[PDB]
Amino acid sequence: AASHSNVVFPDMSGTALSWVQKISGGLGAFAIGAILVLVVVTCIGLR
Amino acid sequence: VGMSLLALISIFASCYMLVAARSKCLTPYALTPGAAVPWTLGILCCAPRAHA
Repeated sequence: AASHSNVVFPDMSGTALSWVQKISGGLGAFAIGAILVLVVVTCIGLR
Repeated sequence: VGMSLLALISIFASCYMLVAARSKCLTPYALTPGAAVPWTLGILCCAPRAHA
């Protein structure tokens, strides 16, 4: 019989989670940069 | 309660200064003219929250 509680979900900093962390962060920064660019664009249009 | 009350008062004071600075720096630009340097000098100087 198995001698381990059947817990399979990995933990952050793992290779599998690190890669999604890497990809997720890059997209978030890209989205954040777009947000900042749009905010500045709408900004300079108002005042 | 004392620490929380002090924390709020400083926040309220800080918010109070920010609005006052907005009034002092926004009134001169907006007396006769509508002209506020479209966020080039609206950010560095004071609150650019003027509608314009």
